[PDB]
Amino acid sequence: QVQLVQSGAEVRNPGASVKVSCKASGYTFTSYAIHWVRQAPGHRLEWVGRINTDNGNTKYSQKFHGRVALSRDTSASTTYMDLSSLNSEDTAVYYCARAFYYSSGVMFDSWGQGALVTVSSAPTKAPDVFPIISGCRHPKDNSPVVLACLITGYHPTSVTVTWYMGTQSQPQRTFPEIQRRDSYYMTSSQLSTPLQQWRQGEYKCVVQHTASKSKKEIFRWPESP
Amino acid sequence: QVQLQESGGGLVQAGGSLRLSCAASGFTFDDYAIGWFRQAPGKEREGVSGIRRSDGSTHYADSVKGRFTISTDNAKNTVYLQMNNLKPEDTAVYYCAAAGTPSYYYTEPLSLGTYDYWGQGTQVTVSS
Amino acid sequence: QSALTQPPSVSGAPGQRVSISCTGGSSNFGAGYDVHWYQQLPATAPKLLIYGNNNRPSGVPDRFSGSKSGTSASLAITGLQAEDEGDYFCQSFDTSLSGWIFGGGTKLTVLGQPKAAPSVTLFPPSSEELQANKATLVCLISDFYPGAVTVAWKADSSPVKAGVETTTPSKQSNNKYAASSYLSLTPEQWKSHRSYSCQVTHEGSTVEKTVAPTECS
Ligand code: NA
Repeated sequence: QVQLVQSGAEVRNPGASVKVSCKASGYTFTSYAIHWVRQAPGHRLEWVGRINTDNGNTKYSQKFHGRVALSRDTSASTTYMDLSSLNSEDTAVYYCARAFYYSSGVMFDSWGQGALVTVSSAPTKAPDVFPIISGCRHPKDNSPVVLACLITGYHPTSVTVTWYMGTQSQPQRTFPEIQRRDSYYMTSSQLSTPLQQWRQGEYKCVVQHTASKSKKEIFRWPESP
Repeated sequence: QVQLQESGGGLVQAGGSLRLSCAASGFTFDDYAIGWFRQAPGKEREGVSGIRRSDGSTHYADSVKGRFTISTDNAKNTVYLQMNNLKPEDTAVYYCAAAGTPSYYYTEPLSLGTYDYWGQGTQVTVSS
Repeated sequence: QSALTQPPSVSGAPGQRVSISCTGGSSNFGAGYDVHWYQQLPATAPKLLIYGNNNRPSGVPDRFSGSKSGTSASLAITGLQAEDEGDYFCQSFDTSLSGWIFGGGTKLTVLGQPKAAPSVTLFPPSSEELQANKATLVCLISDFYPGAVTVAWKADSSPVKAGVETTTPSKQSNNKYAASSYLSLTPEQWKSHRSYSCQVTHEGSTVEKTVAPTECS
C-alpha cells in the first residue's frame, strides 16, 4: 500500500543544519506531490513546504524565511528537507505527507512516521545503565524478585530498551523520561514478570541510544549487598 | 515572496467592457498557470478562466465563454482578462491566482485546489 | 481569520457523542476551500479521517461525520470507543497567506475507563551505582488509571523533598498510566538512615514501600 518512511531522529547544535529524508513506496512516486509538516511540543501542526515530485519545483512557508530547502530523487523515490540555521524553536517532529488532489483543496492522505529534530547546546552523552533489583538477588523470605535497569546521564532523548531471557524477548514496563537537574535525562525499564531464581546471565536489559551510537547491555545482577 | 497584483477593476454599465491585469513577481519557476477567480457578495470563489503560461492553453467557465478573453504576456509577466458584454451578474471581487503544480491545472483548470498562490483581489461592479 | 480554531480538549463517555468545532475565516473556509480532518493516535502518524467536509476514505467507520458552513466546521463522533482517544486536527488552505493551515488540535479523552490501582516497586541503590559515588532510589509506578498520582518520600519517618524528581504520568502502550520518582542521595545518606520509603497516593488509597540498607543480609 501507499507508504512514507522517513529517516531517524537527529540532534543538532544551534546554528547547524539538518537533512531529513522521506522514502515513498506503494504507488507512483512522481504522480503525487509531497508536503512537509512539523509539530513542535505543545504546538499545532505547521505547514513547511511543498515540492512537486515530477519537475522538482518548490513552495515554502514564509515563516521559515528561506531557511528550509526541499529536494527530491525520483530514482530513489525520496524527498529531502534541509533546514539550516537551526534554533531552539525548530525542535519538532518533521512529517512528510502525500498530496492527494481535491477540487476544494488538496489533502494529505498518507503521512510518514515523522523524524524528531532536537536543537540543543547540551552535549550528546551515552547513558549509564545500572541493574536495580527489589527483593534481593537471593531472597531468603519468599519475596518476589523485580528486576529493572536504571538508565541515567544521557542526552538527548530517547533510549530504547528491550529485555531478553536468553534470546527470547521479554515483556517490559515503560516509564517516562525525565530531565535531571544537570540537564541530562534519566529513565527506568522494569522487567514485567517477577522472578524467583535464575542462572546468572539469564536475563538482560539492552539500552540503545542512537544519538551517541551506543548500545549497552546489562546481564548481571550481582550478589545482593 | 511570490506576489500577484490585480488591477483594472472598477464600475461599468451593463454591456460595457473591462480589462483586468495580474502583475506577477517573485517566481523562482516559470511553469505555472494563472487563473482568474471571482467571488460575488455572499458566495464562494469560482473559477472564471485560466491559462498555462508555457502551453498557452486557456479554459473558461460556461458563464463567461465568448465574452471573456484571457491572454498572457510572459515578457511582462502579466496576464490580462478582457471582459466584454458585462452583465450585472458579473459583479464580484476578481482574484488572480497561480498554480505551482502543473498536473493540477491539467486535471482541474478552474478549481480552487489547483491554485496555491493568490492575490488580494480587485472589485468589479456592473450596474444597470 | 487566517487560521483554524479547535477546542483544546473534548471529553465524553463511551457510547456517547462528542463534537469538535473547527472555525476558520473568509480566506479559507469562506473562499470555498473545504476542511480535512486528521486523526493522530498516541505514538503514531496522523491519519486522514475525513476529507471534503463530510467524506470518509477507505477504512473510516460511520461513527465519524463532518459538516461545514463556510466559516465553522464540526467533527462529530458517535459511540465513543477507548481506541478513539487521540488528537484530531482539521486542515484547510488560506488564500491570504497562500499556504496550508492546521487547527490547534483537539485531545479526545474517553472517560469511564476502568480504574486501576498502581503497582509500586521501590528499588534500593545498586552496588554498581554506589561504587560510582552515586545513590538513586527508584520508585516505579505502573498500570494505574486515571493518571493523577502523588508521590512522597520518607527518610525513616520524616518527609524528604530535596533530591526528589517525579515524572509527570503518561499513558504507555498498555493504555495504562506509568510514573516514576527518583530520590538522589549520597552514599552516606543512604547508609546512615534506618530506612527510606516511597509513598504513592492514587484515588483515595495510598501505598507505601520501604527499603533498608541491610535488608539483604
Ligand atoms: Na540479543
